[PDB]
Amino acid sequence: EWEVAREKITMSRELGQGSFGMVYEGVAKGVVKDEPETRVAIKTVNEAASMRERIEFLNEASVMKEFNCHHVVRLLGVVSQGQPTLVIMELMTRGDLKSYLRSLRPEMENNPVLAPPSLSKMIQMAGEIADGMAYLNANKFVHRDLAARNCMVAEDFTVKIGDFGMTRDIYETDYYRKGGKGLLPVRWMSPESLKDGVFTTYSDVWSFGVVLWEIATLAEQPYQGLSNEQVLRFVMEGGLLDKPDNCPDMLFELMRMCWQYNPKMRPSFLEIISSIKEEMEPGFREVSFYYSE
Ligand SMILES: C[C@H]1C(=O)N(c2ccc(S(=O)(=O)C(F)(F)F)cc2)C(=O)N1Cc1ccnc2ccccc12
Repeated sequence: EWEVAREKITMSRELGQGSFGMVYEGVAKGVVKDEPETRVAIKTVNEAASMRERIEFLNEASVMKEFNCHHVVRLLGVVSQGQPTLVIMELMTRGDLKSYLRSLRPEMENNPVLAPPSLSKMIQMAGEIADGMAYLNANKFVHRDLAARNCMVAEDFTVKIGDFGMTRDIYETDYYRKGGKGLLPVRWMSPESLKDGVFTTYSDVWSFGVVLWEIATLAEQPYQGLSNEQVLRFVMEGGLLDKPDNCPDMLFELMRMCWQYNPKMRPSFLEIISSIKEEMEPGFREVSFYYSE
Protein backbone atom coordinates (compact mmCIF):
# COMPACT_ATOMS: atom_id res chain seq x y z
CA GLU A 1 0.00 0.00 0.00
CA TRP A 2 2.45 2.60 1.26
CA GLU A 3 5.45 0.30 0.88
CA VAL A 4 7.70 1.58 -1.91
CA ALA A 5 10.71 0.33 -3.90
CA ARG A 6 13.75 1.21 -1.80
CA GLU A 7 15.66 1.14 -5.08
CA LYS A 8 13.53 4.08 -6.20
CA ILE A 9 14.92 6.11 -3.29
CA THR A 10 18.29 7.86 -3.41
CA MET A 11 19.61 9.64 -0.32
CA SER A 12 21.70 12.76 -0.86
CA ARG A 13 22.78 14.41 2.39
CA GLU A 14 21.82 14.55 6.08
CA LEU A 15 19.28 16.84 7.72
CA GLY A 16 19.61 15.58 11.27
CA GLN A 17 19.78 12.81 13.85
CA GLY A 18 16.42 11.13 14.43
CA SER A 19 15.37 9.13 17.48
CA PHE A 20 15.26 5.81 15.63
CA GLY A 21 17.98 6.92 13.24
CA MET A 22 19.65 9.59 11.12
CA VAL A 23 17.35 11.65 8.90
CA TYR A 24 18.46 12.27 5.31
CA GLU A 25 17.29 14.26 2.30
CA GLY A 26 16.89 12.90 -1.21
CA VAL A 27 14.56 12.14 -4.11
CA ALA A 28 11.99 9.43 -4.80
CA LYS A 29 10.84 7.93 -8.10
CA GLY A 30 7.08 8.03 -8.60
CA VAL A 31 5.79 8.70 -5.08
CA VAL A 32 3.24 11.37 -5.95
CA LYS A 33 0.37 11.18 -8.44
CA ASP A 34 1.32 12.59 -11.85
CA GLU A 35 4.94 13.12 -10.73
CA PRO A 36 8.20 11.45 -11.91
CA GLU A 37 10.59 12.58 -9.16
CA THR A 38 9.92 14.19 -5.78
CA ARG A 39 12.22 15.89 -3.27
CA VAL A 40 11.63 14.19 0.08
CA ALA A 41 12.86 13.74 3.62
CA ILE A 42 14.14 10.24 4.41
CA LYS A 43 13.59 8.92 7.94
CA THR A 44 15.72 5.91 8.92
CA VAL A 45 16.16 3.33 11.68
CA ASN A 46 19.69 2.54 12.88
CA GLU A 47 20.46 -1.18 12.50
CA ALA A 48 21.45 -1.09 16.18
CA ALA A 49 17.75 -1.36 17.01
CA SER A 50 15.73 -4.51 17.67
CA MET A 51 12.19 -5.18 16.46
CA ARG A 52 10.85 -3.88 19.78
CA GLU A 53 12.06 -0.53 18.44
CA ARG A 54 11.65 -1.14 14.71
CA ILE A 55 7.98 -2.07 15.04
CA GLU A 56 7.41 1.02 17.20
CA PHE A 57 8.82 3.09 14.35
CA LEU A 58 6.20 1.86 11.88
CA ASN A 59 3.57 2.20 14.58
CA GLU A 60 3.80 5.99 14.82
CA ALA A 61 4.27 6.23 11.05
CA SER A 62 0.94 4.48 10.43
CA VAL A 63 -0.60 7.36 12.37
CA MET A 64 0.28 9.72 9.52
CA LYS A 65 -1.26 7.27 7.05
CA GLU A 66 -4.63 8.77 8.02
CA PHE A 67 -3.55 12.40 7.63
CA ASN A 68 -4.15 14.35 4.45
CA CYS A 69 -4.07 18.12 4.94
CA HIS A 70 -2.41 20.90 2.96
CA HIS A 71 -1.19 22.35 6.25
CA VAL A 72 0.41 19.23 7.73
CA VAL A 73 3.64 17.71 6.38
CA ARG A 74 2.40 14.69 4.40
CA LEU A 75 3.64 11.09 4.46
CA LEU A 76 4.78 9.51 1.20
CA GLY A 77 5.08 5.74 1.39
CA VAL A 78 7.39 3.67 3.59
CA VAL A 79 10.31 1.23 3.35
CA SER A 80 11.03 -1.75 5.59
CA GLN A 81 12.28 -4.69 3.50
CA GLY A 82 15.72 -6.19 2.94
CA GLN A 83 17.22 -2.92 4.19
CA PRO A 84 17.04 -0.37 7.04
CA THR A 85 13.48 0.73 7.79
CA LEU A 86 12.73 4.00 6.03
CA VAL A 87 9.82 6.42 5.81
CA ILE A 88 9.39 9.09 3.14
CA MET A 89 7.69 12.47 3.51
CA GLU A 90 7.06 15.76 1.76
CA LEU A 91 10.23 17.85 2.00
CA MET A 92 9.95 21.40 3.37
CA THR A 93 12.73 23.21 1.54
CA ARG A 94 12.88 26.25 3.83
CA GLY A 95 13.24 24.23 7.03
CA ASP A 96 11.54 24.79 10.38
CA LEU A 97 9.84 28.09 11.22
CA LYS A 98 12.11 29.04 14.13
CA SER A 99 15.26 28.80 11.98
CA TYR A 100 13.50 30.71 9.20
CA LEU A 101 12.42 33.49 11.56
CA ARG A 102 15.95 33.60 13.00
CA SER A 103 17.54 33.85 9.53
CA LEU A 104 15.54 37.00 8.83
CA ARG A 105 17.19 38.82 11.75
CA PRO A 106 20.51 39.78 10.09
CA GLU A 107 18.70 41.21 7.06
CA MET A 108 16.34 43.24 9.27
CA GLU A 109 19.42 44.58 11.04
CA ASN A 110 21.11 46.35 8.13
CA ASN A 111 17.95 46.84 6.09
CA PRO A 112 16.90 50.48 5.43
CA VAL A 113 13.24 49.79 6.21
CA LEU A 114 11.84 51.72 9.17
CA ALA A 115 8.21 50.73 8.60
CA PRO A 116 5.95 48.57 10.79
CA PRO A 117 5.93 44.80 10.06
CA SER A 118 3.34 43.20 7.77
CA LEU A 119 0.29 42.13 9.78
CA SER A 120 -0.88 40.53 6.53
CA LYS A 121 2.01 38.07 6.34
CA MET A 122 1.72 37.12 10.01
CA ILE A 123 -1.98 36.39 9.62
CA GLN A 124 -1.32 34.05 6.70
CA MET A 125 1.04 31.94 8.80
CA ALA A 126 -1.28 32.14 11.80
CA GLY A 127 -4.20 30.79 9.79
CA GLU A 128 -2.17 28.06 8.08
CA ILE A 129 -0.78 26.96 11.44
CA ALA A 130 -4.26 27.15 13.00
CA ASP A 131 -5.79 25.27 10.03
CA GLY A 132 -3.29 22.42 10.25
CA MET A 133 -3.88 22.22 14.01
CA ALA A 134 -7.67 22.29 13.56
CA TYR A 135 -7.31 19.35 11.18
CA LEU A 136 -5.15 17.41 13.65
CA ASN A 137 -7.43 18.10 16.59
CA ALA A 138 -10.42 17.07 14.43
CA ASN A 139 -8.76 13.68 14.02
CA LYS A 140 -8.47 13.39 17.81
CA PHE A 141 -4.74 14.14 17.68
CA VAL A 142 -3.11 16.39 20.28
CA HIS A 143 0.31 17.69 19.21
CA ARG A 144 1.89 18.31 22.65
CA ASP A 145 4.85 20.25 21.25
CA LEU A 146 3.40 23.01 19.12
CA ALA A 147 6.18 25.59 18.66
CA ALA A 148 7.79 27.47 15.77
CA ARG A 149 10.64 24.90 15.74
CA ASN A 150 8.07 22.22 14.90
CA CYS A 151 6.36 24.15 12.11
CA MET A 152 7.88 23.82 8.62
CA VAL A 153 8.27 26.28 5.74
CA ALA A 154 7.66 25.24 2.14
CA GLU A 155 9.42 26.58 -0.95
CA ASP A 156 6.41 28.82 -1.61
CA PHE A 157 6.48 30.05 2.01
CA THR A 158 3.47 28.01 3.11
CA VAL A 159 3.69 26.87 6.74
CA LYS A 160 2.83 23.30 7.69
CA ILE A 161 2.53 21.45 10.99
CA GLY A 162 5.29 18.92 11.52
CA ASP A 163 7.71 17.82 14.19
CA PHE A 164 11.42 18.43 13.64
CA GLY A 165 12.30 15.41 15.79
CA MET A 166 16.04 15.58 15.12
CA THR A 167 19.19 16.19 17.17
CA ARG A 168 19.06 20.00 17.17
CA ASP A 169 21.63 21.17 19.71
CA ILE A 170 20.57 24.76 19.15
CA TYR A 171 17.12 24.20 20.67
CA GLU A 172 18.08 21.84 23.50
CA THR A 173 17.44 24.60 26.05
CA ASP A 174 13.86 24.82 24.76
CA TYR A 175 13.24 21.73 26.89
CA TYR A 176 13.51 21.18 30.63
CA ARG A 177 13.13 18.19 32.94
CA LYS A 178 10.31 19.58 35.07
CA GLY A 179 10.49 16.41 37.14
CA GLY A 180 13.29 14.43 35.54
CA LYS A 181 10.79 12.19 33.76
CA GLY A 182 11.48 13.51 30.28
CA LEU A 183 12.29 16.76 28.54
CA LEU A 184 9.33 19.12 28.39
CA PRO A 185 8.90 22.47 26.52
CA VAL A 186 8.02 24.42 29.68
CA ARG A 187 8.05 27.92 28.07
CA TRP A 188 5.32 26.74 25.64
CA MET A 189 3.14 24.92 28.14
CA SER A 190 -0.12 26.07 29.70
CA PRO A 191 -0.61 26.50 33.45
CA GLU A 192 -2.58 23.23 33.72
CA SER A 193 0.02 21.24 31.75
CA LEU A 194 2.83 22.64 33.88
CA LYS A 195 0.99 21.14 36.86
CA ASP A 196 -0.29 17.69 35.93
CA GLY A 197 1.76 17.14 32.78
CA VAL A 198 -1.37 16.51 30.71
CA PHE A 199 -1.82 17.90 27.17
CA THR A 200 -5.19 18.63 25.58
CA THR A 201 -6.48 20.64 22.65
CA TYR A 202 -6.95 23.50 25.12
CA SER A 203 -3.23 23.47 25.84
CA ASP A 204 -2.35 23.22 22.12
CA VAL A 205 -4.22 26.51 21.78
CA TRP A 206 -2.20 28.09 24.61
CA SER A 207 0.97 27.00 22.77
CA PHE A 208 -0.49 28.49 19.57
CA GLY A 209 -0.56 31.84 21.33
CA VAL A 210 3.13 31.41 22.15
CA VAL A 211 3.98 30.62 18.49
CA LEU A 212 2.32 33.90 17.48
CA TRP A 213 4.54 35.60 20.06
CA GLU A 214 7.55 33.83 18.47
CA ILE A 215 6.60 35.11 15.04
CA ALA A 216 6.29 38.69 16.29
CA THR A 217 9.71 38.56 18.01
CA LEU A 218 11.51 36.67 15.25
CA ALA A 219 11.82 33.70 17.60
CA GLU A 220 13.22 35.15 20.81
CA GLN A 221 12.88 32.61 23.64
CA PRO A 222 9.67 33.19 25.69
CA TYR A 223 9.94 34.74 29.15
CA GLN A 224 13.20 36.66 28.84
CA GLY A 225 14.73 37.26 32.25
CA LEU A 226 13.25 34.15 33.85
CA SER A 227 14.92 30.79 34.44
CA ASN A 228 12.96 27.58 33.90
CA GLU A 229 11.82 27.33 37.53
CA GLN A 230 10.85 31.01 37.49
CA VAL A 231 8.78 30.46 34.36
CA LEU A 232 6.94 27.64 36.17
CA ARG A 233 5.90 29.80 39.11
CA PHE A 234 5.10 32.84 36.98
CA VAL A 235 2.82 31.08 34.48
CA MET A 236 1.10 28.84 37.04
CA GLU A 237 0.20 31.94 39.05
CA GLY A 238 -1.32 33.75 36.09
CA GLY A 239 1.64 35.63 34.63
CA LEU A 240 1.64 36.29 30.86
CA LEU A 241 4.12 37.12 28.07
CA ASP A 242 4.51 40.83 27.31
CA LYS A 243 3.33 42.54 24.12
CA PRO A 244 6.27 42.35 21.66
CA ASP A 245 7.91 45.53 20.42
CA ASN A 246 6.17 46.73 17.25
CA CYS A 247 3.48 44.07 17.50
CA PRO A 248 0.16 44.81 15.74
CA ASP A 249 -2.44 45.29 18.50
CA MET A 250 -4.71 42.78 16.76
CA LEU A 251 -2.16 39.97 17.04
CA PHE A 252 -1.59 40.49 20.75
CA GLU A 253 -5.34 40.44 21.36
CA LEU A 254 -5.49 37.07 19.63
CA MET A 255 -2.60 35.88 21.82
CA ARG A 256 -4.32 37.01 25.02
CA MET A 257 -7.44 35.09 24.05
CA CYS A 258 -5.24 32.01 23.82
CA TRP A 259 -3.78 32.63 27.26
CA GLN A 260 -6.90 32.68 29.42
CA TYR A 261 -6.28 30.80 32.68
CA ASN A 262 -9.43 28.68 32.50
CA PRO A 263 -8.58 26.15 29.81
CA LYS A 264 -12.24 25.61 28.82
CA MET A 265 -12.57 29.32 28.10
CA ARG A 266 -9.93 29.39 25.35
CA PRO A 267 -11.21 29.42 21.76
CA SER A 268 -10.67 26.34 19.58
CA PHE A 269 -8.60 26.45 16.39
CA LEU A 270 -11.84 26.51 14.37
CA GLU A 271 -13.09 29.59 16.19
CA ILE A 272 -9.67 31.17 15.72
CA ILE A 273 -9.82 30.62 11.96
CA SER A 274 -13.41 31.87 11.73
CA SER A 275 -12.39 35.16 13.34
CA ILE A 276 -9.58 35.84 10.86
CA LYS A 277 -10.62 33.98 7.69
CA GLU A 278 -11.55 37.24 5.98
CA GLU A 279 -7.90 38.29 6.20
CA MET A 280 -6.60 35.07 4.65
CA GLU A 281 -5.31 34.95 1.08
CA PRO A 282 -7.82 33.87 -1.61
CA GLY A 283 -6.09 30.53 -2.07
CA PHE A 284 -6.82 29.60 1.54
CA ARG A 285 -10.41 28.63 0.65
CA GLU A 286 -9.17 26.26 -2.05
CA VAL A 287 -6.82 24.00 -0.07
CA SER A 288 -7.80 24.48 3.58
CA PHE A 289 -9.39 22.04 6.02
CA TYR A 290 -11.59 24.86 7.30
CA TYR A 291 -13.43 25.31 4.00
CA SER A 292 -13.24 21.62 3.04
CA GLU A 293 -16.24 19.29 3.33
C1 LIG B 1 11.57 14.27 11.05
C2 LIG B 1 10.54 14.67 9.98
C3 LIG B 1 9.17 14.07 10.33
O1 LIG B 1 8.95 12.86 10.43
N1 LIG B 1 8.29 15.10 10.50
C4 LIG B 1 6.96 14.92 10.83
C5 LIG B 1 5.91 15.29 9.93
C6 LIG B 1 4.56 15.10 10.29
C7 LIG B 1 4.25 14.54 11.56
S1 LIG B 1 2.56 14.31 12.05
O2 LIG B 1 1.73 14.31 10.89
O3 LIG B 1 2.48 13.18 12.94
C8 LIG B 1 2.16 15.77 13.01
F1 LIG B 1 2.28 16.83 12.21
F2 LIG B 1 0.91 15.66 13.41
F3 LIG B 1 3.00 15.87 14.03
C9 LIG B 1 5.27 14.17 12.46
C10 LIG B 1 6.62 14.36 12.09
C11 LIG B 1 8.90 16.30 10.31
O4 LIG B 1 8.36 17.40 10.40
N2 LIG B 1 10.21 16.09 10.01
C12 LIG B 1 11.21 17.14 9.73
C13 LIG B 1 11.29 17.65 8.28
C14 LIG B 1 10.43 17.16 7.25
C15 LIG B 1 10.55 17.67 5.94
N3 LIG B 1 11.47 18.63 5.61
C16 LIG B 1 12.35 19.16 6.55
C17 LIG B 1 13.31 20.16 6.22
C18 LIG B 1 14.19 20.68 7.20
C19 LIG B 1 14.12 20.21 8.54
C20 LIG B 1 13.18 19.22 8.91
C21 LIG B 1 12.27 18.67 7.93
